Amino acid sequence: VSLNFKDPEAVRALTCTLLREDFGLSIDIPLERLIPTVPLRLNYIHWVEDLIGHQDSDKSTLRRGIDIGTGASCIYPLLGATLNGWYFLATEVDDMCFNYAKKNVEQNNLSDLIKVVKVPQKTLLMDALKEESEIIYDFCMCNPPFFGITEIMAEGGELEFVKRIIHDSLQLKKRLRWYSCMLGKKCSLAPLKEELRIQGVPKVTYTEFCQGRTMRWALAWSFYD
Ligand SMILES: Nc1ncnc2c1ncn2[C@@H]1O[C@H](CSCC[C@H](N)C(=O)O)[C@@H](O)[C@H]1O
Repeated sequence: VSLNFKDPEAVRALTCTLLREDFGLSIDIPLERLIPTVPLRLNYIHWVEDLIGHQDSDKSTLRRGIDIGTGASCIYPLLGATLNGWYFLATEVDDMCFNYAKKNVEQNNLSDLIKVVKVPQKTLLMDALKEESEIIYDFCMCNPPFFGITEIMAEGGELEFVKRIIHDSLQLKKRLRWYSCMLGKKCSLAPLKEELRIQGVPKVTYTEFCQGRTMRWALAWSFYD
């Protein structure tokens, strides 16, 4: 395995070795798809913890969340379910990621806590949660996809993705307690904040995740007063 951390073979080896050593999670992921890095994925898991609230022992419940675009790694549910005993609905549109995510759930014996679903690509939350009338989800989380010489247009597409989540949230309302998404540039934040302000979303928060050279923002919102 390469010693140079610019090489994806080295990043993948480090991520997979970290997950085994610290958590006892063994994952298999293809170099064809985004290789998650663990420290940033953990920051977000902990931020979800802060958002959904600490429970006294007498009102402990199974926490339930939705990870939109779960990846080949199925990283956020594996971590959420392993650290915290959270249940996840985890969605994917990509066949290769779906196959891999399922395999990673099974191989870490977590099929009881994580349900991986392949949705259709024009769908987001509303189709996955349609005629759910029995429980309220505590959260959704999302690390969004980036959809000539200038696909930094790809990076800009994160805005339209989040707006779709905002769109679904406006109909689902209190069916989930906290909607959230990680953002790739701090200049995605101001327009999204203004979009929630003008739709009258009552509760909005945000935070920073820093891993050395790399900086991410996450935004979250709720229709609960
Ligand atoms: N409408 C949609 N519903 C569910 N997943 C989607 C989607 N649109 C794109 N995706 C998936 O979202 C993923 C974003 S990349 C994030 C992967 C993983 N959560 C991680 O943090 O490493 C991709 O695998 C892409 O296939």
